[PDB]
Amino acid sequence: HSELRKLFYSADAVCFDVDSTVIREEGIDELAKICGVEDAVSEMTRRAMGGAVPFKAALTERLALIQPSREQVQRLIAEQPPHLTPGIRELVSRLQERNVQVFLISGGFRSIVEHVASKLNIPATNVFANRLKFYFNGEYAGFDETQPTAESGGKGKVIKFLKEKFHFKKIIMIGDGATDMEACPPADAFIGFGGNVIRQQVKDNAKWYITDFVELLGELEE
Amino acid sequence: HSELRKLFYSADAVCFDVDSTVIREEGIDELAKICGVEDAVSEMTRRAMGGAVPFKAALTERLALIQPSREQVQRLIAEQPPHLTPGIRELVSRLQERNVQVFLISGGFRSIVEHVASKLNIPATNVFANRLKFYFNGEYAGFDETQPTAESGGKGKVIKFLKEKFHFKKIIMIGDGATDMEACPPADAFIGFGGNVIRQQVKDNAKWYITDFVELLGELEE
Repeated sequence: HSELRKLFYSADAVCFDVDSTVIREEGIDELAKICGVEDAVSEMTRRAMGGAVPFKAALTERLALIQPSREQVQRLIAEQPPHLTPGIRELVSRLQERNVQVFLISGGFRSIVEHVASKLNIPATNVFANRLKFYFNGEYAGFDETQPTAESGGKGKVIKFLKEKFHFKKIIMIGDGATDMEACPPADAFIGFGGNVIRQQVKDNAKWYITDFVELLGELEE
Repeated sequence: HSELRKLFYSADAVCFDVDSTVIREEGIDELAKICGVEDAVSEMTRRAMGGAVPFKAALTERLALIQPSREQVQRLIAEQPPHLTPGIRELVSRLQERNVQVFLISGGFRSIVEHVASKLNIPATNVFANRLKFYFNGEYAGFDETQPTAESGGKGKVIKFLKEKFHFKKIIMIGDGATDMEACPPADAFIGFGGNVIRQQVKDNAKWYITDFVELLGELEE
């Protein structure tokens, strides 16, 4: 490697997804374990490796199986399961003094990915996670179907939604798997993360890879 | 009272309609007010006159403009704007005691009628109404579109489900409008109330019509 200094310098805006990337654990699964469907959803997710049934589809099932209450989601952010990864926190901290815009694009729910984006001074207007719906009686009522990250290609769309609006110069994407690596083309660049989860799909096969921000906080601290 | 004696006990169950009958106040017009959007609404309810039901979409437009929040309605419920009709907080009990099962029926949000029930000692299982949806933030999302009271003539689609399920063979519906009377052919005996609103299209055309409620309770007292 040699293009990690300038590459990460000529940047104008960078963004990464929450699940297993900016957060150690998985929102959906950490949200199911609170119920009793951990085993189900977890397998329901990993079985959804590639384009095997669009995202929107599997999202409803996996969610219909869960049926989370506002109370539940309100007490998760209370037991604050989302844990930041060893690096990230700072990596973006010093990235804000550089004016370089930072973003969060996860298949998760802002109901949560928003609390995460707080430990990091990232305004909510820079978050992109489908939303959860509830009844005044505090009971699962589905999710917002008009959310770009609700179905496949979602992540790579929100990015473009950003270029045809912010006219950026260098936009980088960092995910913990090809499950969203295919967004580099829309964007201006990508980095596969693997500190919490590897997956060959991104491991050996991915330009500018990485594992654990710390094990790259140096080339950055340089 | 000529032959109304048969009705009112010696019946089975009497489903009351809340808007304009069990409560003087309006279910939605009252909400559009705490939403800072009354008159805005008070002009949509104009050309959309009775007998003509674009409905559902008519309710979605009307709610689309109000956009209530779990908090906003919460503050309304906490302000208890609804005022039950004089002879109800007492007459409702005058049938339950006689082991008669009373039911509240509406198309104006369950978040309200539930308290209406709870403040009338009417079971929570005997309240059918529309359900609004909110986001974690509490913003407006929509409403249950499967709920019976969603589409036109739903007043009956339920008055009929309450039969194939509980069986009553003698159920009465207390209403004030043509939609309350329109559930009669599907239901049993219908009594029109007008202690809040008259609505000629149902007064001089529907059999059995009482002006006040106390002029029905203070009768079987001797």
